[PDB]
Amino acid sequence: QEVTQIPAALSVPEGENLVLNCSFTDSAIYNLQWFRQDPGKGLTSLLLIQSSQREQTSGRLNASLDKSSGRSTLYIAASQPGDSATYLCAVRPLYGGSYIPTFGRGTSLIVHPYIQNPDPAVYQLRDSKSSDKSVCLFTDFDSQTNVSQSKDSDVYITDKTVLDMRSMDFKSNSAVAWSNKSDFACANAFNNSIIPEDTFFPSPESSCDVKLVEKSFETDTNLNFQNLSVIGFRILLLKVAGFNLLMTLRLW
Amino acid sequence: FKIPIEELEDRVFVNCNTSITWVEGTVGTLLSDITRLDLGKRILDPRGIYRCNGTDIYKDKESTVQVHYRMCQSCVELDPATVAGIIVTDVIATLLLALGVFCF
Amino acid sequence: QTPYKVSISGTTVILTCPQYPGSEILWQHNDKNIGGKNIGSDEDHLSLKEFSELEQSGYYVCYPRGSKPEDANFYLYLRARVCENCMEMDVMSVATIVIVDICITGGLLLLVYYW
Amino acid sequence: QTPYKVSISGTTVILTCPQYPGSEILWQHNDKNIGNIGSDEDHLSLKEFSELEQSGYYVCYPKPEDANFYLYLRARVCENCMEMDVMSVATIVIVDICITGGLLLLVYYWSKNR
Amino acid sequence: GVTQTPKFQVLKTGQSMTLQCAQDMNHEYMSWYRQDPGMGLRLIHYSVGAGITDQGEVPNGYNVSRSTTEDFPLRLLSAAPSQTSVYFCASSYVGNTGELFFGEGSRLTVLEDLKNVFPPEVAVFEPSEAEISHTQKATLVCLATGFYPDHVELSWWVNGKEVHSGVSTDPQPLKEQPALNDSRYCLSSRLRVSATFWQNPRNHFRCQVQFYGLSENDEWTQDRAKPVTQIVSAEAWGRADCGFTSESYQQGVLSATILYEILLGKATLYAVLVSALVLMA
Amino acid sequence: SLLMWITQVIQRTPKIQVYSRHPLNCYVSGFHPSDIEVDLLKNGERIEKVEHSDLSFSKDWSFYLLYYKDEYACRVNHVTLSQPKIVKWDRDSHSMRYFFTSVSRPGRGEPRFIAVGYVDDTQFVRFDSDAASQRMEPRAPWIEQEGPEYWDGETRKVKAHSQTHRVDLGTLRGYYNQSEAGSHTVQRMYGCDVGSDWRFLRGYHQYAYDGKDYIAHKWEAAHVAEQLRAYLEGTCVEWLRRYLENGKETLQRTDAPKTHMTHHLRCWALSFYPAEITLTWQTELVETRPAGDGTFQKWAAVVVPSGQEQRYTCHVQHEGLPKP
Amino acid sequence: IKGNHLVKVYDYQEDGSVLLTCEAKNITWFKDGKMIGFLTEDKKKWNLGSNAKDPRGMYQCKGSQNKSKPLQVYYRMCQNCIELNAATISGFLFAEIVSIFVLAVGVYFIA
Amino acid sequence: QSFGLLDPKLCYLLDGILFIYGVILTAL
Amino acid sequence: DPKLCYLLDGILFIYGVILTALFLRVK
Ligand SMILES: *[C@@H]1O[C@H](CO)[C@@H](O[C@@H]2O[C@H](CO)[C@@H](O[C@@H]3O[C@H](CO)[C@@H](O)[C@H](O)[C@@H]3O)[C@H](O)[C@H]2NC(C)=O)[C@H](O)[C@H]1NC(C)=O
Ligand SMILES: CC(C)CCC[C@@H](C)[C@H]1CC[C@H]2[C@@H]3CC=C4C[C@@H](O)CC[C@]4(C)[C@H]3CC[C@]12C
Ligand SMILES: CC(C)CCC[C@@H](C)[C@H]1CC[C@H]2[C@@H]3CC=C4C[C@@H](O)CC[C@]4(C)[C@H]3CC[C@]12C
Ligand SMILES: *[C@@H]1O[C@H](CO)[C@@H](O)[C@H](O)[C@H]1NC(C)=O
Ligand SMILES: *[C@@H]1O[C@H](CO)[C@@H](O)[C@H](O)[C@H]1NC(C)=O
Ligand SMILES: *[C@@H]1O[C@H](CO)[C@@H](O)[C@H](O)[C@H]1NC(C)=O
Ligand SMILES: *[C@@H]1O[C@H](CO)[C@@H](O)[C@H](O)[C@H]1NC(C)=O
Ligand SMILES: *[C@@H]1O[C@H](CO)[C@@H](O)[C@H](O)[C@H]1NC(C)=O
Ligand SMILES: *[C@@H]1O[C@H](CO)[C@@H](O)[C@H](O)[C@H]1NC(C)=O
Ligand SMILES: *[C@@H]1O[C@H](CO)[C@@H](O)[C@H](O)[C@H]1NC(C)=O
Ligand SMILES: *[C@@H]1O[C@H](CO)[C@@H](O)[C@H](O)[C@H]1NC(C)=O
Repeated sequence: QEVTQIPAALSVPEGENLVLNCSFTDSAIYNLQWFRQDPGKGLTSLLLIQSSQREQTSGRLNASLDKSSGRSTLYIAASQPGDSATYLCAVRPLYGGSYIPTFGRGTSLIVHPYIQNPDPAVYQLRDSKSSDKSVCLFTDFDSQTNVSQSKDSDVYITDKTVLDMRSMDFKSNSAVAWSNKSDFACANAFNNSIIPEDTFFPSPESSCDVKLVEKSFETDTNLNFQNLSVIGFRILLLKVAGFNLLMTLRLW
Repeated sequence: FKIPIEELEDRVFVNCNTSITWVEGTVGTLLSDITRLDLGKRILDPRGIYRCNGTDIYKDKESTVQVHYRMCQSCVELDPATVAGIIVTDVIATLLLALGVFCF
Repeated sequence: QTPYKVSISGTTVILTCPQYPGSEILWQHNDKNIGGKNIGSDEDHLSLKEFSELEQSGYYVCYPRGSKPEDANFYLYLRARVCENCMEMDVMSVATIVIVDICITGGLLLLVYYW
Repeated sequence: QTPYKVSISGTTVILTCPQYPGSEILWQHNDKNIGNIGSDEDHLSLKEFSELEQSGYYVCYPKPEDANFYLYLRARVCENCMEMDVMSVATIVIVDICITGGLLLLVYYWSKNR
Repeated sequence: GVTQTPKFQVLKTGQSMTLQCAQDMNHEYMSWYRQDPGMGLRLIHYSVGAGITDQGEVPNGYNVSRSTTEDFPLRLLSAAPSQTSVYFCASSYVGNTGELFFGEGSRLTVLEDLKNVFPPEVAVFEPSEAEISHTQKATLVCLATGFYPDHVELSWWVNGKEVHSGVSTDPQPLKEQPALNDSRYCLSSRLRVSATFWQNPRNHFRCQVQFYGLSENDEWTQDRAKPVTQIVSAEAWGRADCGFTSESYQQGVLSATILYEILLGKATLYAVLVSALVLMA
Repeated sequence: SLLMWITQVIQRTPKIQVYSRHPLNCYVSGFHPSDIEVDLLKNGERIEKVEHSDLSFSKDWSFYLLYYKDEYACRVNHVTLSQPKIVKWDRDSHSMRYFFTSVSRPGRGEPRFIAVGYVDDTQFVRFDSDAASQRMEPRAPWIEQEGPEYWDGETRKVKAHSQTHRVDLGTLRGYYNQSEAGSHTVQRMYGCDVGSDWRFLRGYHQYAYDGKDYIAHKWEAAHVAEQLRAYLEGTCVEWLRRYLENGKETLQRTDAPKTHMTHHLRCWALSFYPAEITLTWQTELVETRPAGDGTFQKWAAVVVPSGQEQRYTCHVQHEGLPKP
Repeated sequence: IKGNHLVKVYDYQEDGSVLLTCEAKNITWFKDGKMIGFLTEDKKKWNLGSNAKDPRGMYQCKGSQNKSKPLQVYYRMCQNCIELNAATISGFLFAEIVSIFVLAVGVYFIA
Repeated sequence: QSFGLLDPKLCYLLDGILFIYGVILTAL
Repeated sequence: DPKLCYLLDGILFIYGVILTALFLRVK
């Protein structure tokens, strides 16, 4: 009749086992439901426990129900960053005719990724046309550091978010700060937030390597035909020049 | 038993729940996790046969997948009219050379 | 393991499935039956005419006939671009053609030289 | 029926609206009102054309929903760069032949005769 | 599954709007929930069989009606500013197992007036050269600012194909002027790509923002264009700006082509001489 | 107490009996589907206050209904009767069960649906879809001590049953490839039976399609077994003790039937409260018929040549009679 | 869509292909009002080859109704445009002068 | 790094012959 | 890359014509 979830707030490093608790006041029930919820995108069902079952299993997720004590516990093994969501516990009755479930308040869970090689840096993105805003990017910082809001209303500083490169299994943290401002320099944009001393403030001068650029070169078919026509024209010109030279020398 | 392969940013990856066994073909490279295989750049035409096991209900049944790519990075267009024109032009040039050396 | 056979020429694609002789073969592509006028089923071959990259790239499989589609465990993944009258010519081929052109010109020049 | 008439010179692009003669015309660009940009006497002149934000759907109307035509223009312009098809090749080689023969005759005459 | 429509909707106060819930697996239990931010998941009318409907905990201000076991309409006869919330349709069997099924949800916003709505402005910022030189990875940033309300979906596109990997989206937009009540939001998204892939001039990157605004039915009177539902995009080409690339090769080979045409023309012209001249000799 | 959680899923000729209860009732049995017309006749005119008890059926899926110088008659009309039949008149242990029937009316928006609850041989609840009450009406003399919330729960559960039966109506219509024009009926029966020491021994859950025994895959998956067994072994028996204790005055009262023998050889017994009775003649078996007050009567005969009716004896056996 | 205009363009692709998009039972394309393509149910997009050829023309699709409103497609890819910077004009002038110079010495000694 | 048959090794393949002719006349 | 091929062509051809002129000078 009343459902309470413990502890309504959870924040763990990646790869740590998780225990979540849901308790109900009335023990005469026939159901049990656990739902994930991302900030939007509705509810996704995770689990279903009957009145006849003590355990339920689904992949890396496990759950137990002790009806006599009126408790249910969910065990998450080897937490991944993809588990950051709110978890809801719901139950449905046995007598009454109403069939109306009683949802709990839910517990929010965040799992910070594990960065092998921290490398905090503050780059400055080049401004595009049709825009008067400047953008600085703070990236590749250790998951322990964490940013704050700006001291003034002109600088907008977003909150740090995780980013996943599937192509080469990279995990990173990012924050972006932008503004109109006349003197909005990335050297002092991150000034409410304490960031590591070894922060890489890249020099304003532009340095590049052409060897990296050569790696992205590739060919089309039309270019191939043009090159072939060039080689053929060179052959034809050589032939014509040869005959013409021989005749020229003949007149002598 | 569908062996899934992805095409992230101009590279082809073989994805599976378990280890990957290579049969004749492009070897590719293994990422940090053994379960995923990188087959190199898309336009380099990776061709080969790969094999993988199963999981859960699928455990155990083998599966093999043949990856074949044909990206025209070494092709040209030549309809019969164009090639005919090229050969006739070259042959008149060569007979021109012959007439020349005859005149000498 | 007997590999799948694929032939391509212009905008024509031929697929050969030598797992089982004596006909008894029919093809499935991205969970659709295919081969049962630009698509044809031959006793050991399938023929795709007017091939396209975008809509005709993916998985292809032989059952063979008399079995069920899910029984298969050997699949083909294919994507390929074609143009009207496109040939693969490698660099060595172009080198050889230039060399033989030079050689034949020199040969005729030598032939007329001692006329 | 009558198609859209374009004219590209350097960075400048000019369109035309053959339909709806006499009636005043307005233009659209990706279903938003448009009118560097100059519009008068049944034409649209885009100065300093840039490929990215000016390539797409255009319509000229005297509701543009049931307007009697649509154009999809995608063309980036190279300033001082001039397009050349086969007949441009013909003209340039032809003038080349003319000038080389004309300059050839003078040196022939100087070497010969005198 | 269970499908409910529409995904987003903006209502002037006093209008009427009927959300639709539908299913095909012939469930029997149907219900509507409204989820409030930081308050709870409260219940609205529920119906167990065709023709029978009962109240929940928030019945006032709502109609429901069930005549067909496949559909369930939830109608607001006179929308109120307090109706602003997110609605879910819960569908279930009776007695089979007890499993529930939820729809994707629908966002609603009720405004006193429709003047304050705006379409988003979208811009794309290219990666810095320093980041490429330091980590060999590039980061594009898309900004969607100055829109209201936040009925916005953001997406990335590469070569006409959607991208789902390497894309991070801010889950909460920022109010431009948080001090006071409603003000235009700002949203940011990031996309990271290996430096090799970005430095290819052929690759074309696009940021798309779909915005759900007024419909053609709603009257508009202001001088600015009526802010109807639309999609705003911003594009960028891959670019090296460092060394040799394909386009330089194309231009060079074509210039050489033209020069060889000129040269061959001259050579065959003078081949006319000493061949049409020695002939008469 | 109905089961809340509700897991989804030949023509018999009528037989007519006519009598007058005390020394006018027409009892029909073995007729299906329920589309019946029955009437009582011949005071030169029809009977005005014709009412019938609730529609139900025995273990054999077939129904049994009852209606209750001058000469009378009974007329019966059913699709199995090409001609409406007329019959003349001559004066000269414990168990709980729930029977649910739903009838498809082709064309009508709401198909017919009724539910009946029986203890021993007496009904205690009534619910009819076409009835204007639209609620589970008791109509019984020992159930009114309950509270209104009880009846609200019964109404809700019975409407759930109605919706389920409405659904599987079309479900089986699709299953057996039938048409919409035809009319079909679905029948369900469940219950549980206790003994002298008031504890569960047996339970029944049977389900038939239009009088064909169907089931007594989805279900297997649906984990129906444990919950159904718990309901049968659980809430029935507690509630059943409750109705038994609250219905003690009527339900168990043993009635001694009165016996008669006539020849003009018929041996007849009347007013035995439970249905179970036996008549022996040291032979045609007829079905037992009620008297309308809850007491029952039965009868059996032997036919003998003239003058030799004296050498047969009838013995009446019953749980409520000591010796035959 | 309501005001006809059923035909749309799908442009950005890995190759230079330009696609045209329009009942999935029979698709009849019209170029300048003449039959140019019959398309079956399986195939959906009408191809136009590489965009380097500057594909331009009238286009209209038809299914079961009275065709659709026309669409004019215009492209100008400067596959032939030349950046006439100082380097290229200097090279052209140098080539012209040296070619005519060798030509002139030849013809001079010929006479 | 996909040259295809745009490989610059092809170009000098022609220039190479212009080389050998050039060396024939030095021995004069 | 292609430019180097073209300038090498030009330089080597200039060398060739100079050598031919020399050979004709002492022919
Ligand atoms: C690799 O392992 C993963 C994780 O176990 C497998 O993904 C899951 O596979 C199961 C079947 O083994 C899917 O269950 C069924 O999928 C569909 C779609 O819902 C439907 O037939 C059923 O309703 C049922 O759910 C499950 O969806 C799927 N999960 C995901 C996230 O894809 C995967 O199949 C394994 N792959 C291989 C190649 O063995
Ligand atoms: C436009 C370009 C390709 C034309 C140049 C190619 C031909 C015509 C050139 C290249 C080399 C030239 C020769 C080089 C050297 C000499 C020796 C001189 O004492 C007389 C002219 C003569 C014999 C030249 C004749 C013209 C010639 C054969
Ligand atoms: C080489 C033979 C055939 C004729 C001799 C003429 C010489 C002077 C000509 C012929 C080919 C010419 C080159 C052809 C192509 C280009 C590319 C252009 O962007 C700059 C000039 C440049 C680099 C030319 C330089 C001059 C050149 C080498
Ligand atoms: C959850 O309940 C179990 C019951 O034994 C208890 O041991 C455990 O500590 C609880 N967990 C939390 C996080 O309260
Ligand atoms: C789930 O947890 C219970 C309690 O610890 C344990 O007994 C059970 O084995 C777990 N499930 C699996 C599949 O290991
Ligand atoms: C990160 O935030 C947490 C939460 O309060 C705080 O304890 C911690 O100090 C912050 N990180 C740093 C580096 O200060
Ligand atoms: C700065 O950009 C913001 C963004 O809207 C704008 O409000 C402001 O007027 C701009 N200009 C100045 C000079 O502040
Ligand atoms: C960040 O710089 C601003 C601008 O100079 C300054 O006010 C502020 O004090 C700096 N940060 C801290 C933590 O002092
Ligand atoms: C795959 O399964 C087979 C048995 O079916 C087993 O012999 C083999 O070792 C397995 N391979 C892996 C990599 O697990
Ligand atoms: C609900 O709608 C019905 C008709 O569908 C209408 O009569 C009724 O007034 C509405 N609700 C209330 C609470 O009035
Ligand atoms: C219509 O489709 C049929 C079946 O594919 C085909 O044979 C016929 O030629 C098509 N007709 C037209 C006019 O496209």
